[PDB]
This record gives sequence, structure tokens and C-alpha cells, in this order.
Amino acid sequence: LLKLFTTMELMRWSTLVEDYGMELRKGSLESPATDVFGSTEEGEKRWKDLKNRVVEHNIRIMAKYYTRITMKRMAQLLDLSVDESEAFLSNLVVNKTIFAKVDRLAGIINFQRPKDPNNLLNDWSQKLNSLMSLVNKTTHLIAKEEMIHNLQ
Amino acid sequence: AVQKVVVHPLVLLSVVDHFNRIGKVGNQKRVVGVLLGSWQKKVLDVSNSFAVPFDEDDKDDSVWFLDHDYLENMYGMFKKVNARERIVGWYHTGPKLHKNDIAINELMKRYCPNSVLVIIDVKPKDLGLPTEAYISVEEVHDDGTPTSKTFEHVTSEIGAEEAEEVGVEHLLRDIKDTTVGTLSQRITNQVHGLKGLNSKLLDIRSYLEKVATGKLPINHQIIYQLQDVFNLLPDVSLQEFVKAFYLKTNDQMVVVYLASLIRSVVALHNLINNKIANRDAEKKEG
Amino acid sequence: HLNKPSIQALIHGLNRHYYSITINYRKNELEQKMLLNLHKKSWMEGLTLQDYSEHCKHNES
Amino acid sequence: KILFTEATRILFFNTPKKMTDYAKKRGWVLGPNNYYTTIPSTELAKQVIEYARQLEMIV
Amino acid sequence: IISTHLAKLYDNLLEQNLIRVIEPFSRVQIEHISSLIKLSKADVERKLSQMILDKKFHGILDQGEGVLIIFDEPPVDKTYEAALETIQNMSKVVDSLYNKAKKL
Amino acid sequence: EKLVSKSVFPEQANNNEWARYLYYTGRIKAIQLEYSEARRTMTNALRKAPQHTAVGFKQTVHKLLIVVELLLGEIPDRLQFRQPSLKRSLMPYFLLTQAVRTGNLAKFNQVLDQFGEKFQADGTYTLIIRLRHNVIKTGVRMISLSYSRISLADIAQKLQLDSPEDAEFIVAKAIRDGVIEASINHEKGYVQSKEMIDIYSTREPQLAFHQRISFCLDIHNMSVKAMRFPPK
Amino acid sequence: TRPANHRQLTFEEIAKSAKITVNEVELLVMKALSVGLVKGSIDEVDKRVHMTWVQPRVLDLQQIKGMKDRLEFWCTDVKSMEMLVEHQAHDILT
Repeated sequence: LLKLFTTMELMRWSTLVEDYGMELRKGSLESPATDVFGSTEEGEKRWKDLKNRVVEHNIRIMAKYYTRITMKRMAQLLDLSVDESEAFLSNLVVNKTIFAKVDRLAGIINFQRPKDPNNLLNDWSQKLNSLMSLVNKTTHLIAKEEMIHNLQ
Repeated sequence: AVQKVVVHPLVLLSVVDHFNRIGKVGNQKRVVGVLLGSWQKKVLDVSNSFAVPFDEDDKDDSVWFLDHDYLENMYGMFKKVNARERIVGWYHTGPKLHKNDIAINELMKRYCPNSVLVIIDVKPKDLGLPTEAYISVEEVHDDGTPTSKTFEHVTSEIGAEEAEEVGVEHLLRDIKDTTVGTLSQRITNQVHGLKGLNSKLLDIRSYLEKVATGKLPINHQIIYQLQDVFNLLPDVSLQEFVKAFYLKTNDQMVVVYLASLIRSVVALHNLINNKIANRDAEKKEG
Repeated sequence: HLNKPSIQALIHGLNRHYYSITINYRKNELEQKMLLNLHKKSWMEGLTLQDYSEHCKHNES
Repeated sequence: KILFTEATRILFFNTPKKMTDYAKKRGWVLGPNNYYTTIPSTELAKQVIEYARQLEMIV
Repeated sequence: IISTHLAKLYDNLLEQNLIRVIEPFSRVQIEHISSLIKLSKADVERKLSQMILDKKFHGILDQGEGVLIIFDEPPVDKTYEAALETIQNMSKVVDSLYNKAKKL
Repeated sequence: EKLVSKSVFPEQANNNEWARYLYYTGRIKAIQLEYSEARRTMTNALRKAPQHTAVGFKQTVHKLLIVVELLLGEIPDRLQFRQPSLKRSLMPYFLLTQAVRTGNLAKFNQVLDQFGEKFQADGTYTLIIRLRHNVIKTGVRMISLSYSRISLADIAQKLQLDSPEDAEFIVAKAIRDGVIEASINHEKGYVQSKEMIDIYSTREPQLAFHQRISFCLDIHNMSVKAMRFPPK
Repeated sequence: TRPANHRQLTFEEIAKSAKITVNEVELLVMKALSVGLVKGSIDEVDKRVHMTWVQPRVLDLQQIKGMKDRLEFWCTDVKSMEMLVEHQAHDILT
């Protein structure tokens, strides 16, 4: 569970609960159950807090790895209602943490300020003068192969 | 180790003088010397060098002499004159590496653990090859390949300190230079850049020809970097980058229009003053 | 006599105990071309655009 | 995309066969359901080089 | 003097709420924002229109589909503000040259 | 016209001669249905005409420019109808222009009846008749300038065309020329106008500003060539 | 298999080629990006993936010949246009 939260990639809520309900909510014979995810009122509160955390980790991972996500698709991906998902995303961005700008049909998870012409052109220029990795490529081309050039 | 080798324009002159001096009668076509310089765990600069009596035989390219005691004696002299410079590596012309380079490098490794070879090409100075620096490395050939030595290329620059830039400048000052880059020289620089890119592309294509016909063995990192370069090419389609038009038009206004108008108006005013001054002189002729 | 002697040298004995000898520099084509590499920019900077934001700011100023 | 019948009505081709024949007469064709960019960088590069010339090469 | 101040405070609070909301959205039905802010659709539409008109919040309001759009205006324009003015400046210069032309 | 096509006017010609040539070739292309280029040439002629003098020349060029612009569907600016030295002379052309803006056929006919002598005196009668039959085109240009999408029945009602099919034919003919940029939809009845793309980021400003370069660099070159230093 | 001419690939292509349901293509590209293989992005609304990937492979000598032909095209473009620029600027290059 911890490593799964450490790495990237989605976190399907249904699979997570179906794989960890018997452990986090109930008691295991080898390992006593947590007192923090029980049927107590704070147990349910922490359970819903985790449900938000899996949803917030989901959202952050999409913002790092998506551009435009349909609202229904995103809603089922984090296993929340459409309205509640939109409200949660709105809360997230309003706190000025996860940059995002939700449209009703686009709910974009980023696409930062559509790269203005200056930024986009600087990006293209950097990609071009990074193509000068070619010169290294060619000089090493003659170097590492010259000791084969005279061995043919 | 070292991520850059800085060669001052004195070891260049020392190498050229050594090459001419030997090649008066010394038709080995390739001479070997030792280059000293201030050492760093960072960018390494070289500031002086000397030439050792070296001999090489084209048979098997493994029988050779580098006078190591002569090396020691010259280094003693140079330390007495300037102890600040320590032995950094060895240079040799003849841009085609022979077989002894690593072997000779081993001999240089005892006088300098991080001995860097610096091929200083003398005759071919067409576009961009003042010098090429290599450093021996300890790896067999790759993850899963047999053993070898495999000199590694290091970025090399040409730079001078003060009281050496002045000598270069003074020997220069032909119709060359003009450090202020006017428009004509900038366009010339663009043409030179296109020429250099074309030359590098032709070198890569010649290598790919020698590989495709099987003359050369496949270098896997070479092909990997070729794929990387080919993927790195941008797209001038995709009408979001085409909105670069925007900034080009933006460029236009500040340049072109405004500047032209100003230049044209200034020229017109200069014509008014002349057309006035001329008629002033003519009326005075009265 | 293409070059004139300096006052500083003249007071320190020039043309009285020692004479100045004209100095000419023997620079062949090869050495000049080798020295040219000191500021020979590259084949690359002929093709690298200015930082476009920096270019716009310079234009504005 | 104008429909065939309206064209027949307002082209004064009273005979529909005549209208079809005239449609074949022109490249303007019937169609299936009877319903009749890049940055050049070459010429404008030449323009910019021309500006550079007119700046240089004296008067 | 307490009704006026409190009405001004209410309007200020409404504006602060409206900017602290819709910030997530880039194109949002006015019905949704009215529901979220618990105000009438016409009232919030009028307030949004006034706020846009006063330029106190960047955006546009598409009444045709009952939506509010948000964006920003690029500040790259400044060079033209110099450029344009310079043009008019040299207009004066040309005028002065005309006087010198009258000399000749 | 045949002489003009085979003869090249010298570029180093005098200002007055250039203005006269522009007016003459403009009259040519105006009576030869090339209205747009005629108007452009007439405006260029007015630019190069003398400012103080040449009252008659400017009067004639202004009359022809009014008629050509009206024929093109555009409306001449009221400013020219107000200068003293031009006012009364253009007075007959003023009462005419109003009618074209209103489309009042009776007013047009009355103006023609009361000013045919003056119109023929400057040889604008035939062009004025062509305008009398292009008033509808002017109205369609105005309608498409104001409206984006509009039903053809609305066109007919506004223009007093008494028929939707007649309005359809008229708007199709007008859009065939460069008068209007639209796209008729006979299936429904739209006269949908072309979407106005951002002229910036469209290489059009680059072309215009390139022309303006060519001009300014040319001006600088002639200025620096004509310095003409003296011998003594 | 798409040499940047059409870098946008629809989820249908991955679903059919990888014999997976279109719901799991998101997770597949998700994993691929996470592990560092590829550096694209996903446009779910239009069902496409932008691809700028840096994982090369062995090159199948016929493929090496094809890449050499591509390099021939590139170098001939550069040469033609260097010739163009030189011819146009001949006045100022001097």
C-alpha cells in the first residue's frame, strides 16, 4: 500500500478497497487491526479522508500526466459522482495547489496557460539547439569508431 | 573526471611550430608532445607544452619510442620556470588516431593519472576542428561486450588569459575580426552554420553507409542517439506552432516598419539639408 | 624610420648607447588560421535563435 | 452545396435531362446525394535577405 | 450611513465570493454559478456583467448559451504602444521637413 | 485603354502629371467596369494633386470618385461634401448620394431629372445610370455588413425586393463579385457570412509590412542617391 | 511504427493492437509514462495520445538503410537551402 502511494500511476478506488477492506477495516489473525480505520466515528472520518487522498493522488497524477479528461471518464476513474468530482477539483485548484481550469465538457487537469507564443517558441528553439547533441554524436561517432576504422 | 578541456592559443602555436620543425625532414606525419597546465577536478585548462623526441613504426603500430626521461627533464625545467603548471596530458597531430594512443596514454598515466590525449589537427582547419580531447576509461566495451580501452571524447574549448589575448589580437588584425557583428557578418555566420550542419550530416550519412553495407560493425549507442535525434526533430505543421507567425509579424513591426520609417525619414531629412546647402552655395556664387 | 622613437626610451639612453631595431612579425597562413580558432564561434551559434523572451524585451527597450 | 432540383428550377433548364447534360458540360458535378496552413520559410527568407542586401552594399 | 455601508459591504462580499469561485472554471453555466452562490440567475448575471464592465475581473459572458468564460489579456502589446507613438512622433518630424521644403 | 496597356508611364514623372495620368486612367477603368481599381487610382490621384490650387481638377476627381465609390457599394465620406471650394460643385452629387444610402428610387429619379445637365456637363451620366441600377447592390452590401446570418425573406423585406427568389439572385450575384463575403444556404435560407479569422498570426500582416519595407527602403535609396554634391 | 508524421494515435489503435479494452489504455499509457519509457500526454476528450518517446532499439539493417535514406533527405534539404541562402546573399557575403 505504501509503495503504491509512493509511485506514479492511477489508484483505482474499487480495487484498493476490494484488496484492503479485510485488512484496514477488519482484523487479521497475524496482524492486529488498526484502531484508526475501524467502525468508530473517527475511523469513518479517516476512511473518507483516505478516499479523498486516493482521489487527490489520482488528480495530481493526471495533472502531471493528462491534458484533457472528459468529466464522466474522470468521475469514474476516481469513483466519485460527477458533481462531487467537479466540486473536489474546484476545491483543489482554488487552494492554488493543482493548477487546473475545469470546463463543463473538458475538466482539463492542466495544459498550463496554453503556452503563449513566446514560451512555445522558446521551447521549440531549445529543442533545436538541443539537436546539437548531433555534434557530440558525430564526434564520438568518429572517435569510438576510429579504433575500429583502422581495424576496418 | 573532466567535463571540459580548455586549450590556450599557445599550445596550438607550440604544436604547429613543433610539427613544422619536425616535418622539415620529419616525414612521420605525426608528432607527439606533452601538454602541461593547471589541473582542476572541474574544467581543465592547458597553458603550455613541449615536444618529446618520439618515434613510431608503421609495422603493427605497436613498436614506438617516447623518451620518458626527456619528458621528465623538460618537466623539471618547466617546473623551475613555472611550477604552477603540472603535467596534464599528451598531444599528437595526425588526426587519425594510431594504435599506440591508449598504450602511449598508459605511459602518460604514470606522470598524470587523469592523462588526457589532445589531438591538435594542424592542416585541416576547414570548419570546426581545432582540437579533440580524449580520455581513456576502464570498461570492457559495454554492458555485454568484450574488453577494450575506448577513448572517450571530451568537450574542448579554445580560450586565452590576458596578456595572451593581446598577442593573438596583434598577430591578427588583418581584414578579419570586426568583433561588432554587423548584419553581413551575421548572415555569413548563418551560412557557415548551414555549412557545418551539412558537413556533420554528411559525416553521419557516410557512417550509416559504412554500417549498412557491413563495412562497419553496429554501434548500438550510435544508433540509439540517431533515433533520439530523429525523434527530437520538431514539427512545423500542427497549427499551434504555426502561430509563430504571430511573433515573426511581431518581429517585423519593430524591425522593418518602425526602423525603416525612421531610417527613411532621416535619409529624407539629410536630403533636404543637402538640397538646401547646395542652393545656398549656388546663390552665394552670385 | 617608418616608426618614431619614444620620449621615454630617448631619455633612458636611446640613440646614445643603444638603437632601436624595427620589429616585424613572421606569421604564416597556418599559424594565423590556427589562432583564428580562438574566437571562431561555431557551426552552431549561426543557427541558435536568441531567447525569444529576451529578444522581445530587448526590442521593447 | 445546392440541391439538384433547385438548380433545375432556377437555371431555367426546364428539361431535367438538359440540366444534367449541362452539369456534365462543366466540372461542377452532381455529387452523391444530388447536392451539387504551412509556414513557407522560403520566399520570405528571400525577402529578409533582400532587406539585408538593401541595408548593405552601400547606396 | 449604516444601510449604505452595509450594502457596499454586501456587494464587496459578493464580488469576493464570485472571484473566489469560478476561478476553477473556464466556461461555466450561469445557472451553475447561481446555484453555487445561492443567488438568482438574473441577479448574478447582472453582477457579473457589471464586474466585467468595470474590468475588476477578466472574462466575457456569453448570454447566447448562458455561460461565463474566463481568460486573460496578453501584455506583449507594450511595444506597439511605443511603436505607434513613435510613428505619430515622426509625423511631426515630416511636418517640420515640409517647412524646410517650403524654404527650398 | 489600348494605348494605356501598351505605354508605360515614367516613374520619375512630375507630381501634377502623375495626378493627371491617374485621373485619366481612373476614368478609363471606371467606364470600363473595373470599379475597384478605378477607385484606388482616383484616390491615389487625389493624394498627389496640389493642395492649394487645382480647384477644377479636384472637383472633377471628387465627382468621379463619388460615383465610383457609390457604384462599388461604398458610401463616400461626408467630409468632402463640406469644403467650401468643393461644396456647391458637389451639391448635385450630394443629393444623389443620400438617395443611394436610402434606396429611394423616387428621390434618385428626381435628382436625375433636376441635375442631368450638370451630370452630363462633367460626363458622369452613364455611370450615374449604372448606379441607379446598382443601388440594390449597395443596400445588400450594407445588410451583409450589419448582419451575420439572415433569412432571404428578411433581405427581400428590407430591400423592398418584392420576392425572396429575387433577393436570392441579387445576393448571389453580389457575392459572386468581391462585394460581399458570405455563403448562401438555399436549403434553409441563410446568407451566413464568412467567419472573420484573426488577421494576426495569418501571414497577411507580414505581407503588408513587407510592402511597406519595400517602399521605405526604396525611399531611403532614392534619397541617398539624389544627394548630388557640387563641384566647388 | 509512426515516424512522427502522425504522432497522435487514437485509443482504438492501442485497443486493437494490444488486444485490450479501451478502458485500460489509460492505465497502459499511465504505466508507460510512469516507468520512464515514453514522455507523451493523453487527450482523453478526443481519445488521442501525444508521443515524444526516448526509448530506442536495435535497427534491423533494412531499417538502418531506411534511416540512412531519411538522413539523405535531411542533408539534401540542408544543402539545397544553404545553396539558396548563399546565392541570395552573395551580394553581402563578399
